[PDB]
Amino acid sequence: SFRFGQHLIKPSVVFLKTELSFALVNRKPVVPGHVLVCPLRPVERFHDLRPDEVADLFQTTQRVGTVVEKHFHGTSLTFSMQDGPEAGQTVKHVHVHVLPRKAGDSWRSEEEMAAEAAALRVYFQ
Amino acid sequence: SFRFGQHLIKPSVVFLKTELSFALVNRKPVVPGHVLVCPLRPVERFHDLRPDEVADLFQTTQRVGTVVEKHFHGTSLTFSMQDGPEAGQTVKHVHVHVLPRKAGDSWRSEEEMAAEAAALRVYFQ
Ligand SMILES: Nc1ncnc2c1ncn2[C@@H]1O[C@H](COP(=O)(O)CP(=O)(O)O[P@@](=O)(S)OC[C@H]2O[C@@H](n3cnc4c(N)ncnc43)[C@H](O)[C@@H]2O)[C@@H](O)[C@H]1O
Ligand SMILES: Nc1ncnc2c1ncn2[C@@H]1O[C@H](COP(=O)(O)CP(=O)(O)O[P@@](=O)(S)OC[C@H]2O[C@@H](n3cnc4c(N)ncnc43)[C@H](O)[C@@H]2O)[C@@H](O)[C@H]1O
Repeated sequence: SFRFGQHLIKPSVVFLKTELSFALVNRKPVVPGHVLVCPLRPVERFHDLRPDEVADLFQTTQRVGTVVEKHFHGTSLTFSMQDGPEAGQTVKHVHVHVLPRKAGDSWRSEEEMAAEAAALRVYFQ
Repeated sequence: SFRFGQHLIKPSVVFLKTELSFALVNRKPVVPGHVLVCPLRPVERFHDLRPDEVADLFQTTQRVGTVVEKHFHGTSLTFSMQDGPEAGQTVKHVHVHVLPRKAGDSWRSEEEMAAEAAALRVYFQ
């Protein structure tokens, strides 16, 4: 299961899932700890998600942010939603990019992704 | 009134204000329509705002996003929270940056800011 634009994302890669949201790992992480949080519903633009699915995606992000900046040794994070194609979007889903940051600071197998997912899954126990 | 890091922001510059959030204009907008949304409470890092003040700031942002991409003729927006100094933060407040975008796409007076604020204030009537 798990939708993400035109393609599905395997549970094996999903490390969090809420009532209205779900979080997963990037196949090509800009930096380590790069993880996304997208609404469960596959709406293409922000203003499309209800006001409920707007709290969940961001309350979740909140966690996913603190559970990833931790496990990757960041000292802060950078969040950024690319809404609309003039914004740079390429997957047609609303979704937040959470990246853990380090002072003056990538492709990988499904299996390696399955581990990153598995590792993180633990901080949400 | 209106706190924003070490300094206060004038109402004249605030174009929206909710129960837990407030929105205002930039003195040095990266691009036109650059406007911020910061929690009413002056907490310095994301994970510090309650789960309530996390829904408001982002439900609000939602609007402020659609009321600004509209009035500045954008075809989409770019949202991005700089959380933590390793992220680039410089004002020690949680706060979202909403910028309206246009295809392949600044200092100003309090008064000019007071107008931008005034103009926008109208879409929230
Ligand atoms: N099936 C699938 N499985 C797994 N992944 C998939 C998938 N399908 C698609 N995907 C995957 O899902 C993703 C689709 O997302 P997307 O297409 O919307 C890309 P974006 O939204 O434009 O990116 P950012 O703005 S966040 O990127 C810029 C970030 O770098 C940071 N940054 C860079 N330089 C900085 C600086 N100097 N200072 C501060 N921050 C800086 C910014 O703060 C910002 O957060 C793809 O990765 C795809 O492979
Ligand atoms: N008293 C006061 N009154 C008024 N204003 C005040 C004030 N005090 C402080 N302030 C004001 O309040 C602000 C304090 O905020 P801040 O210090 O946290 C700066 P930041 O968070 O690092 O910025 P962004 O990441 S959003 O910036 C990068 C943005 O550009 C976009 N971008 C750039 N290149 C891009 C590309 N190639 N593709 C997509 N997006 C791109 C990104 O998507 C992103 O949203 C200051 O402006 C200050 O003067």
